Amino acid sequence: VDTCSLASPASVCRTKHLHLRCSVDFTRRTLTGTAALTVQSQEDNLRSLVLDTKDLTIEKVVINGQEVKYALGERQSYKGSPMEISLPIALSKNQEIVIEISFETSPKSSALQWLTPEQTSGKEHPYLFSQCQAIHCRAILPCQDTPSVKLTYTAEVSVPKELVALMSAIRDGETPDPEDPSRKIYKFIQKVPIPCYLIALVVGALESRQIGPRTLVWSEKEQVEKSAYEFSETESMLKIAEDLGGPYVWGQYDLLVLPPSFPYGGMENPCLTFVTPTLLAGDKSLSNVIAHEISHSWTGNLVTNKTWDHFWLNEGHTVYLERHICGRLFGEKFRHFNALGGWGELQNSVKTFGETHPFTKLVVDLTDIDPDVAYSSVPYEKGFALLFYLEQLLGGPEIFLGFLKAYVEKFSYKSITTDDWKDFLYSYFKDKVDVLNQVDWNAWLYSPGLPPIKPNYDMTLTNACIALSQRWITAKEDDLNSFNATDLKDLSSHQLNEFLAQTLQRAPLPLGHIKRMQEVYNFNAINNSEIRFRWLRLCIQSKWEDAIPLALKMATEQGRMKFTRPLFKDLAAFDKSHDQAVRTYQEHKASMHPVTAMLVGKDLKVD
Ligand SMILES: CC(C)C[C@H](NC(=O)[C@@H](O)[C@H](N)Cc1ccccc1)C(=O)O
Ligand SMILES: Fc1ccc2[nH]ccc2c1
Ligand SMILES: [Yb+3]
Ligand SMILES: [Yb+3]
Ligand SMILES: [Yb+3]
Ligand SMILES: [Zn+2]
Repeated sequence: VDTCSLASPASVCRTKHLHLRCSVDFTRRTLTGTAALTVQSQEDNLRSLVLDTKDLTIEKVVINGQEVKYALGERQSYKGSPMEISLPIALSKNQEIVIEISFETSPKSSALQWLTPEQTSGKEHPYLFSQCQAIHCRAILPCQDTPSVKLTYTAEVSVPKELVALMSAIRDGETPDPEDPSRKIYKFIQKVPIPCYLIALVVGALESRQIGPRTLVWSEKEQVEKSAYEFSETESMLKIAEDLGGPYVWGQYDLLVLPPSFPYGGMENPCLTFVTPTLLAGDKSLSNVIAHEISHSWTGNLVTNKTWDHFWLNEGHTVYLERHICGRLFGEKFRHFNALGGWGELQNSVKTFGETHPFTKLVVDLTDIDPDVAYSSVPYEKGFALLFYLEQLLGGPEIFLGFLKAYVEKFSYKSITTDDWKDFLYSYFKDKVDVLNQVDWNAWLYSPGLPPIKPNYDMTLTNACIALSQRWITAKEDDLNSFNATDLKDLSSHQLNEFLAQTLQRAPLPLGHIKRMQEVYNFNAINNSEIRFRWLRLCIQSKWEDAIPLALKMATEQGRMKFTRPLFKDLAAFDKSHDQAVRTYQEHKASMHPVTAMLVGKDLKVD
């Protein structure tokens, strides 16, 4: 039972297919069109069904070529409004009908961001992109908005002719729009069943460049070159993921680089991963994001969480595979470094929420909770730490990967729960159940706070970071002299980043120390977004006025939530920048991604 959806559940009826015909209108910021749902009943004598919608204008509903009765219930907050459709003929178990719904979206659709030409790189054309995870697909089209249901889809999308549409599907040709030659129709087929949260659309002045046998990179013209370089390891990453998870079943693996307001680092949309332009460090150092989204092609897009309570199944297994790809690519010691980093993110989230907070549970009860509000690292890193702890318990990586590969074959095309997962883990390791019964399942799966056990981590690459961070924290004024640019001589970008994360955990440091840090390390010059983000944070919590404009600038010139939210929060907690933070939010709010807008608003205690 999915408590984030208002639709009839999978035990009642199941959508098999969506055919979407729609037109994008930049002048009105609406999508207008029809969604044809092929719906299979799961019960005897079914006479009505319920769909999720949110800020949708329904014009009519047609079955067998006749307008039919339907109604929108009362809005229930972030869930939207349930649509009740009256079937003209009762259906028997397993019967299929096609239900064609005529709809239009609101400009305020929580799924969409409409960009003005000034908000893009080229400056001549507007741009639109979607983000359906978790429950925003209902703000684009009426659907059973729950991952407990999987459907194939095809779409035809009319856009101004000088623009391009792409979707989470195989692109299947373009032509002039016969209803209006100022426009093109682009067509798309997704032949592999998916949860609706993987539906995705972009429309904009895009070009593509080929970067491997089954990958094109797409973005505005002025990002293409740098993007092809930055993501050049992509094919080699697919080769390792195939080896780990089994065949890649989706045809194409493309990348779309979005404008800087894209709320996430990456979003694993089938055939077309979306990434933030803040990944473009110049040196491929941030590619673990591509490896993570690649991994979802098995864990997440094949095997899917039945409800969002079980999100950890999605993210935990994926981070587990991301870290393996990275370990194959760069060595096992690098996997251990990144894993220990992750536990560090875990300590931070739990500290922030508080150790008894319900959102620190691996499995969460989402009734009444907006998933955008509950989102944190907890399901990623607590989930990852569970799998890493099981790996050490059951005899190392190669053994645990045999389970991962078998778990994917097993649940491919399905949606599963935490108990579905646990059960198969007991079945697969039947010769080791005695070891499995020493795991504190109730603590790991259902208790708040840090996990009860911390796995074993190689420290090789981590030591230099902890050591340099300890020198700075224990330094007094008379020790500042002895820091030099040569302290950084042997640290990769990743270790510089880990150095700052260590140091930020003990923030604030004295203002003197920070000034000296900039003097000898020149962190202000570093354009790597992870590093600059933590270095700006450390600056603002240590109350260094000069960092105020640098922080405001980063928080607004890009909008990846990971960076934008804690930058605004920090700035607001600093008395000197409090007013400017609140003012800047209010000045930028209207042209922000609507989900980012809402969360930053909450965080700042505004409106
Ligand atoms: C390496 C990963 C941790 C990168 C991470 N991206 C992800 O986790 C994606 O796979 C997630 N699917 C992003 C997401 C989750 C929930 C709701 C909306 C969007 C991100 O930072 O965006
Ligand atoms: F959107 C989501 C989904 C699953 C989750 N599990 C813990 C937080 C959380 C947020
Ligand atoms: Yb075709
Ligand atoms: Yb069992
Ligand atoms: Yb001293
Ligand atoms: Zn993910």
